[PDB]
Amino acid sequence: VDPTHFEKRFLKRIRDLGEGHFGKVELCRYDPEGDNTGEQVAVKSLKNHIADLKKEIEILRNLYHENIVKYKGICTNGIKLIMEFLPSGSLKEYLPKNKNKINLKQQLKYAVQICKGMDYLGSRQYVHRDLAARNVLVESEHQVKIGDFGLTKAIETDKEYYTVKDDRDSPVFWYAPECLMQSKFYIASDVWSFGVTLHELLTYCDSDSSPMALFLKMIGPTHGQMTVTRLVNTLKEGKRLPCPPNCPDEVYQLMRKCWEFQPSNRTSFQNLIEGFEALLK
Ligand SMILES: COc1cc(F)c(-c2nc3c(NCC4CCNCC4)c(Cl)cnc3[nH]2)cc1OC
Repeated sequence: VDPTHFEKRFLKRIRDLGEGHFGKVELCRYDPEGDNTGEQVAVKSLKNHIADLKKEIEILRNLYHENIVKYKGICTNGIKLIMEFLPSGSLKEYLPKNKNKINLKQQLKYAVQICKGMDYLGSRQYVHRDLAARNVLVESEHQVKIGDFGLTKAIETDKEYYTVKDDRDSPVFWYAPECLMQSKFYIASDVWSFGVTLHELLTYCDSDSSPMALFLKMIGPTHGQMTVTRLVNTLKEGKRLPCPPNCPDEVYQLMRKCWEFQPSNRTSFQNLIEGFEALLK
């Protein structure tokens, strides 16, 4: 009797949820009774990268936080990661359709929840490396959870960063300068990405206001292989994403502390929580 062991014969595919770094996530129904009363689960499998999937399963299995998507089990030399299903999807799907319901106060409550989940990850000595609104799952109108731990790496004890080797598919427009220049990942690099995720959240993930769309306006969209170097050059000059429309300056200042060039000059997740909470009450 293993509640974390899912039999393949009972896992019925419903549809695709997402595709990414050599993996795919699908909506399935675990139906051991065969009457469609079974629980719906998000199933991550591979499209050799079994080693990365296995490390991701080991990371998520030992993470327990209300703002972190829940591990449910595995389906087994192939393996599948079984997670809880959040029907609202991510901030990217949810925010454009719920602008009327999600006011400034609620956006700040989501930012606090994202910081809490991230601070918990950082206390376990992990760097997420893919913090974006597309990876923030919606449990309800009052709660969000960090999903997709596909790029998550451990920082060694008595070390401040993780050195990245495979960087071909890096979300460069969400990355801190030390990540773009030296392929070094600090907890402070996740703080930088949080500032960008906060920007998306305040713009309700509008495609025309996206960090990529906005940065490509600043540096040019026709530079190809020279994009990253032009982006690094722009950041070095002190240029950042502009204040979102209807965003109060006090929220903008918190965001800009995420974007200090030097990692050691950046705000912490705990300072962000304090800052947002002072604005809330
Ligand atoms: C309306 O469009 C969607 C609705 C949805 F409900 C979902 C969804 N995705 C997951 C999911 N993982 C998937 C990844 C996706 C991209 N970011 C990181 C999560 C997990 Cl673990 C648990 N429930 C989930 N629900 C996705 C959707 O389109 C992206």
